[PDB]
Amino acid sequence: VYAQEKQDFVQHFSQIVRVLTEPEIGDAIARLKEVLEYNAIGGKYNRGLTVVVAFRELVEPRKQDADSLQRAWTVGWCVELLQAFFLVADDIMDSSLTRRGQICWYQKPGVGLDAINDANLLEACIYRLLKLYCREQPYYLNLIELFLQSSYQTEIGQTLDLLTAPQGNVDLVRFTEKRYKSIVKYKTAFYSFYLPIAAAMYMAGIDGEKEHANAKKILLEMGEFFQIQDDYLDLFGDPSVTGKIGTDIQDNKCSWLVVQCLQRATPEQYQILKENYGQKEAEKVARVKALYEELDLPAVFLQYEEDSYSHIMALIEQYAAPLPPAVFLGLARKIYK
Amino acid sequence: VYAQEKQDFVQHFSQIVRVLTEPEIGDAIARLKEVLEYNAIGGKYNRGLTVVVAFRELVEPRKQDADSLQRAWTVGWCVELLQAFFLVADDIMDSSLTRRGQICWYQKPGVGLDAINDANLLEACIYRLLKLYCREQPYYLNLIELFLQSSYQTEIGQTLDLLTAPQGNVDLVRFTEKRYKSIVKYKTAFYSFYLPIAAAMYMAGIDGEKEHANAKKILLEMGEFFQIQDDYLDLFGDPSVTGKIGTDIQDNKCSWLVVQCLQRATPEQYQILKENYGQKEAEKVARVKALYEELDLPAVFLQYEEDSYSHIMALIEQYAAPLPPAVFLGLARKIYK
Ligand SMILES: O=P(O)(O)C(O)(Cc1cnc2ccccn12)P(=O)(O)O
Ligand SMILES: O=P(O)(O)C(O)(Cc1cnc2ccccn12)P(=O)(O)O
Ligand SMILES: [Mg+2]
Ligand SMILES: [Mg+2]
Ligand SMILES: [Mg+2]
Ligand SMILES: [Mg+2]
Ligand SMILES: [Mg+2]
Ligand SMILES: [Mg+2]
Repeated sequence: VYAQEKQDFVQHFSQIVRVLTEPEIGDAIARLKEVLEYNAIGGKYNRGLTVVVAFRELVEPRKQDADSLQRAWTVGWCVELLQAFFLVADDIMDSSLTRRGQICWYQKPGVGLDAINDANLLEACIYRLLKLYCREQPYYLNLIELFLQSSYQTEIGQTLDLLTAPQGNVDLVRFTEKRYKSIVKYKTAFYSFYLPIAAAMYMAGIDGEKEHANAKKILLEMGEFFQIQDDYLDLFGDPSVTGKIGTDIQDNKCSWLVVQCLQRATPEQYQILKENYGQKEAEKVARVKALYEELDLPAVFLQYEEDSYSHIMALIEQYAAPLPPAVFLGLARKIYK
Repeated sequence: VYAQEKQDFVQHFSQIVRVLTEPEIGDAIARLKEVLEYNAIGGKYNRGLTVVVAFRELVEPRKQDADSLQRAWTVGWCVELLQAFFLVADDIMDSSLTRRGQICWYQKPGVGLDAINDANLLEACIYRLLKLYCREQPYYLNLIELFLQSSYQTEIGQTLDLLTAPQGNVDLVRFTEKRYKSIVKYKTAFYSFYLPIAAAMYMAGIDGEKEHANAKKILLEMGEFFQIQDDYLDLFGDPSVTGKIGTDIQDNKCSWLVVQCLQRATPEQYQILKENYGQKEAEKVARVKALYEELDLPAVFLQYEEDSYSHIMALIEQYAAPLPPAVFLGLARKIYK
């Protein structure tokens, strides 16, 4: 229901790029186009697609005219651009090497820290598109405020991520479950699943407070799992599938893995972790990975995935209504594949 | 009329910081407070003050109640935060050393490229304040759109700045007057003088298109001069007054000085510039400065300042009405001091 809506979502990028790219600022426009083409393309588009899919499912098909549907694709593309803005900056700050199957933008010869302003431009495009396509709609300001507030929450999460993961500075006692859950709520949960569903809600005239809170209850939990998965895949994923080289151990991250490791470790295993975590030497990173395997963390992850799936399902049963459960079911099929 | 309104503008920062700083995200809130205190303080506050001053001058004193005035200080503080967000990022990208009399935030031990997310947070605070204080006002959306569009224009200017000034890559023929004027229009003119005056207009219910275009005609020119001055002061200013070490020559910038140099230089002077521009060696930078002095660029700047002042004055006579000319006069007194 996604799979049979992509290529058309993806096909529309060319039109997104064309309107954003319409004499003195020509060189700047040409660089924006480069930035958009390198950084908003090559991922799974599940976040932008979710706006489109949910919009079809929430709006009476008789309001689903040609212009309404165009606004849906645009707002979905807005969500993709929000992602792109954050990832460009996140790769700089995480010292990452590849993303989406190619070198990180900032690693490109001749880009480097210019990418900071490139990221800002991507953000700015969100609001340019919103004005261009949605300014006359009753939900215009709901959407603006949703994107801005989603960004604020994400940056507060990015702040906790980076605080709790200081370079050169082991301190494993920081890395707790309570801490972990807060980081990922803010850095991932809001802008990943709440944002795109909430956007389609607003566009559908569903603006109730209580209805947004109920959608949250499900979507924030989905987002938590998705970040736990992302952390597991950072060490245990195949870079040719994920499209990126993992950095969590060297970056001293409060990864779900290091939290689960800490819950399990013998005092002697503690010392091996502390001696080897947070450092750039492949040797030391390999030692951490072998401790994690010693501790059967891959099996612990597979069990958590099953229990989290059942949990999200429980939550859909409690909280979906009066929204079509398919809204939440489609999404959950996509993330727990 | 500024001078006798500062300390009260400045005094209000403590309240700005307090509301933005009101359990899981505590560490992140504490870091936001640090960021705000380091980066939004220690400048001249002329941009934020202009919102306050212009608001008093445009709004009938009987609408100027306690809440209206509080909104004015807040929106002025919004303009200061926009500045702060841009400068934090600009210092990274310009490889700068000091700002406002202290080391650049990103140069702080233990900050570094975390400052990218700190800058984003500063941006986000703009819109948090707008919601907190202005959400019920008829000009709420005018203001949001003004700040967002001001940011977009500034980032397009930052894009031209950085394109035209590539590291390691002399090409002096890029550095033209036409090019220069476009860079500075976008990177400085909009968010420096148009923004704060326009904000006070909107808050005063002055939302006419034509009235905003007329205010622009004056304010965009003021902003151009202000950037020409900034460039002159980069090489010829006293760092204990400006509060910052200059980087333009080493950063290979399309500075007004290098443009004026190029207009004047003997073919042999051309080669000295080309041989020495855009490089980190103090020796080579000193050679550029001595060419500029050879060419009497300080005298050329002083003459341009006088002619630009007379021009802006001409423009105030043409375009101020029906706004109080004092709006524009106060500002011009402050910048051509
Ligand atoms: O690098 P990835 O792709 O593994 C990563 O997942 C990227 C990520 C997660 N949440 C955010 C929020 C803002 C910017 C990037 N974000 P992580 O959090 O692990 O850096
Ligand atoms: O570093 P300064 O203070 O000399 C500088 O004037 C800073 C500056 C001017 N215009 C902008 C726009 C966005 C961010 C910074 N901006 P410059 O343009 O010369 O970098
Ligand atoms: Mg990260
Ligand atoms: Mg990352
Ligand atoms: Mg990751
Ligand atoms: Mg600059
Ligand atoms: Mg600079
Ligand atoms: Mg400068």
